Amino acid sequence: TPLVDFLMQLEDYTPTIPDAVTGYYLNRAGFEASDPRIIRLISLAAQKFISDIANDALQHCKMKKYTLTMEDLTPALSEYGINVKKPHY
Amino acid sequence: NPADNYHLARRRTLQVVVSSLLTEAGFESAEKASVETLTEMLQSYISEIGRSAKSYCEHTARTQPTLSDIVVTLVEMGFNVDTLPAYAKRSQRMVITAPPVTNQPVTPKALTAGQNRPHPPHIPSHFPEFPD
Amino acid sequence: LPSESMKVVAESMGIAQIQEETCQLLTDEVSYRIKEIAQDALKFMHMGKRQKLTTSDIDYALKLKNVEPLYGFHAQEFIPFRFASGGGRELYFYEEKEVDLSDIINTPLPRVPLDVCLKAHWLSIEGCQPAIPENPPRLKPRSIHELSVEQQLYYKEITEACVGSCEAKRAEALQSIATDPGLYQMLPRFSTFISEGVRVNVVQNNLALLIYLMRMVKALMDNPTLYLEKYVHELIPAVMTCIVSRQLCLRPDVDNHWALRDFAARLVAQICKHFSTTTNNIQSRITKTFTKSWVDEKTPWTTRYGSIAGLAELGHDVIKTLILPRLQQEGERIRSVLDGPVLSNIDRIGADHVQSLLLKHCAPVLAKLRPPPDNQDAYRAEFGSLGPLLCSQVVKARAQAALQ
Amino acid sequence: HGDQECYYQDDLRVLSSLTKKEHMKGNETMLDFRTSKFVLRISRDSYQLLKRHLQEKQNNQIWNIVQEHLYIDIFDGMPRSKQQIDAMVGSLAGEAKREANKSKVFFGLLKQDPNAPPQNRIPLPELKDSDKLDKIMNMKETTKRVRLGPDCLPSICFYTFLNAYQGLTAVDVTDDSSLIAGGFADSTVRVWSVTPKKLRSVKQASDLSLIDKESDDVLERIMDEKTASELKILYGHSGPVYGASFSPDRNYLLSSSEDGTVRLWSLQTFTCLVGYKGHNYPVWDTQFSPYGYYFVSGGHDRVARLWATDHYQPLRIFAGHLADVNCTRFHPNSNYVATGSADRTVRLWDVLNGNCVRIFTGHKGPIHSLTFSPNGRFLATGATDGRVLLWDIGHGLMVGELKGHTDTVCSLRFSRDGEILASGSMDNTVRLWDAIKAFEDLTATGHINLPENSQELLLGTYMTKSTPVVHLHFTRRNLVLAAGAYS
Amino acid sequence: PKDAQMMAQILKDMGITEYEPRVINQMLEFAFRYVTTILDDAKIYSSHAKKATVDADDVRLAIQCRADQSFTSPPPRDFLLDIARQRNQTPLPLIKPYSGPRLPPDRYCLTAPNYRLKSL
Repeated sequence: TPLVDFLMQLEDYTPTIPDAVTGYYLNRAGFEASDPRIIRLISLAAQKFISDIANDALQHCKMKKYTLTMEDLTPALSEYGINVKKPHY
Repeated sequence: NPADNYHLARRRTLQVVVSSLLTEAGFESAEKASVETLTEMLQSYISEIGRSAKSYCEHTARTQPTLSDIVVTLVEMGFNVDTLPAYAKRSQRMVITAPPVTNQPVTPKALTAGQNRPHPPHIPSHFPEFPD
Repeated sequence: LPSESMKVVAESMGIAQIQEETCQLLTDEVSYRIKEIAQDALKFMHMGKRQKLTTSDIDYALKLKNVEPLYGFHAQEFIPFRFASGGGRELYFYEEKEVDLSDIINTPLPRVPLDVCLKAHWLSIEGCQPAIPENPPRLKPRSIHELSVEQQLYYKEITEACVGSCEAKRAEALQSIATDPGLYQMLPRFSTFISEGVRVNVVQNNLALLIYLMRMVKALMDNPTLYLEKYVHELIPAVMTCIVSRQLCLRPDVDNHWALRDFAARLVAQICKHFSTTTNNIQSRITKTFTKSWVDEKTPWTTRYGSIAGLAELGHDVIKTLILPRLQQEGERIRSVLDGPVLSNIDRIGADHVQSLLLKHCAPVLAKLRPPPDNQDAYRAEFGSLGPLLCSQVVKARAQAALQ
Repeated sequence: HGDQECYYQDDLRVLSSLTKKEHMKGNETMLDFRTSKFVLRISRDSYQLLKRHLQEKQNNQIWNIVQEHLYIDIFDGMPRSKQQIDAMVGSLAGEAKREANKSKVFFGLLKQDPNAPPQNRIPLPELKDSDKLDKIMNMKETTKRVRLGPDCLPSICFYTFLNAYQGLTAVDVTDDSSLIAGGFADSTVRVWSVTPKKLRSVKQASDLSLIDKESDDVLERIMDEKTASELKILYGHSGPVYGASFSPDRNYLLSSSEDGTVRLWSLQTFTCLVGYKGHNYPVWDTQFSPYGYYFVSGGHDRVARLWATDHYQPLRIFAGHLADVNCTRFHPNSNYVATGSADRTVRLWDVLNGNCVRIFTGHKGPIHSLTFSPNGRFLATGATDGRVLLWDIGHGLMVGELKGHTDTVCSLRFSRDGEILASGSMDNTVRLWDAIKAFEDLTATGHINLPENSQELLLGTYMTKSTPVVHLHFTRRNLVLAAGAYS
Repeated sequence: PKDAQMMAQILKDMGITEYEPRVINQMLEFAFRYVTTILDDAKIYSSHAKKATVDADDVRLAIQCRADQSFTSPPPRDFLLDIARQRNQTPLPLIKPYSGPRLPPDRYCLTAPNYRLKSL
């Protein structure tokens, strides 16, 4: 079981999102901070989701780098099935 | 104003997190509407594992969620959980600091000590004392 | 909503050549859904007892109508973002629409406020509302004083504590003056006690009696409840009863403590100029006194010092205009004290204090309007008073600015 | 729409939006208004002039709309004045029939009382020795209880929530002033101890298994001192907690929220026990029975359910309102449930048979507070029009009207003796009303010609510093408690 | 703005005097989201009928097929009164009454041993 062996190595490894901020949005939904390593996995799973979108919007910016735009987020989230909206206001 | 600082201490911490995640193998100087977009998807993502892993544990008659309730919550959001031990061990991994506390002094009041009057018998002793 | 905004949205999407009846059909459908939600978001506002209609009310009003409070992005598969909201988008009309990605990281995060606590107080004591800070606030008959006997006892205890026999007693009495809400309707007797005290307390220059009264004035001023500018007329002379004024006591030593008292008096005077201000009555009147105190031949040296301090603490522009054409006179006075012939009066001490204060003000003014070039001998065009030491003070100010 | 009464202004703006058919086919309040009959209580002296203008064939179509969509309930008496008709109208399906308000209601207290179940007198389901120990120390508080009246005005102790940046939506106090609950918009319930006695949880099951037989070991040896705070936060609602209700044995906190569940929190373990999912919609209120077994919860789905803390499903569904059941209050004998609502009606419901036995109309806004008299003979209701209407229960005529408040009256309570009704509103005022001079006088006509006694019945107003009075409580020594969340 | 000043009049016609400034911004965000999913479905229905111009019957179809799924309502009065009289006349059988902490069956409560992982 790799994912049990992974979570047992998270007493160290402060992630990119703090646990005072990841734990705030978990307490907002009823998830209470029993284990602080449990928060760091949810903070890692939410990093990897945002990082996978910013890494795929970079491929849609190299064909047309150095600036992330809404016309790069639009085809990047379209394979995810997410139609992003331009503010237009 | 400490009223909107209840929300803006944690949403402007998520703005530093997205600004630290868009710099790791990536951008500098992003568009402003693209940062408040991505930190709105970040707050909505933490709030969705909050509501759904609480729902999966309480369906199984429990009150606090284990690991087996989140690895079914992240599956129902399409996450591919196995790639997460490799993401946690980056060399580009960064830590964003938590927000500051409004009550830095904690106990800065000398106070005003005035006692006069007692209590009538329909007021117990644990209610506050009658003023001067 | 206007139809000429709906055609802009349609032609910016790929749907060109839309009729007016087609376009009017869009703006009565969406204007109903805004009216349907704002009437439904007012239910959460009335059940919140906040009469505010916060940004989260529309997030629950949308979720109630089975529409995702998803803003700015819509997921057709619905699974990563269900009816949980993301708190909207912090966007403005007057925004920049482009930021640097390290500007958002380097700014300090706002302070998380205090958690919710439960404090109890009293709205009514057997029918009467108390004046605590948690609450909004033929022979003619023998008359009664307008104070109660608690109020005269209180007044007597506060005044006998404010003459500073014990320091903890003073400090509480000063905090009691600083935050008693019912200290109005006793304020004539406090103002009269201050004013009368300084005038019979400068007959013999009793420094503590004066330092305690000035602290009482400062404690009277920062109280937010009481109305002070009915009593400021009597107070201005009483607080300033010994600023420039000489000392009938040992002037040379405690000249440190009385100078500190003068600094406190300057600060209260600056607070008074900031407030109680109407056209050409208070600030200009004390400015005119201070200037004719300065432009006086054979000036009292304990006074060449109090008036100098008073003029100095008046703000940014006042020393920028009033402390410019007078450096030569200050230097000549210093030279005379230095010549001697004998130390008949504490003239030398007064001169040293005046020169140090004037030199610090001149540095800060110079640092403020000009670059720090030629800080070695250009100040010799201004009689060479502070020179390189003034330049070092300017450099320390620049270092403080860099730290900021 | 311009020649309508001024108290119908919030009713017409819902109709100005309704212009299509499919807009009205999903409203479900105007859908039930179109199928019901307006009751329209009129006198026989005025009905003769109406029927002499409608039975003729010159009009012949407005008479067809009247006899299709309107009931007419005729009473033999004087035609009412305009300021008396204004006092008892304002509800859709308004001014209900007198045949609804003629059922026999057992409005008396349990243990003679002829208008109350003579011998059953359920003294709390299985009244225990610990519950009998509570009433022993309750009558020690009654010894120090002051007679309030119009002379000895009570002292009000406001328990303000200072920071409260999550919006406080629900307060409850126990019957002895020992706990204060707070329902908040951040989906939390927070219990505060107000006596100098910290909130303790009971020990874990390993620590209770070693506890030896006898040697006392009953109600103090089980309380854990490792867990002892002045504040316990309860998590588990996924939405703002709108109802809060203590049980009379000081266990069993109840809370209802936007997510459609009613939750039963223990106060011995400080965890959640049950989640009662019967509504799919925001449950706006809940309350335990005064004997502590049943509880009623009213929600957005226009019903009020009766639960029993033993079944996952309700026992009685009170389903006659046409809008949201805002309030749900039990009678002091717990045989009757009063449910105020957003269609400007208050309805009493018998717990047997689930039948509506009284319909109280005359409010102009949604009812946001109900309370019962300690006699059980009267009922005070408050709504957004700032009116406190005092209703009889054996008669059903709302004898009094208190019109001092300006904004929504969100909290009412009578005294422990019944001497004073306390009213708290969004005007940041706690008004005290003489609840003895209001009922001093107390049919064949359905009204009593109530006077303008509001000025005489006022004893005090007590403006609060920017703080809406969410709860009002009376200590057993007749001391007013109030809780507000300072804004 | 143009469309944001009409949004402050839809709220004022509904009597909403006090509202947050972010309330107008996200009702416009919902109104934009609603019209770009009617018109997106309208040209899908136009391509089904094979016409190059999206006319008014396409928007009549796309409104009533989006309002059949999105905007639901509470159950109706003839449905609530039928399940009431089926429940208020049903004798709700029986369970286990006296049980100290009186409660539903244990598969309907939230009282389980409630495990957690061993820290190692």
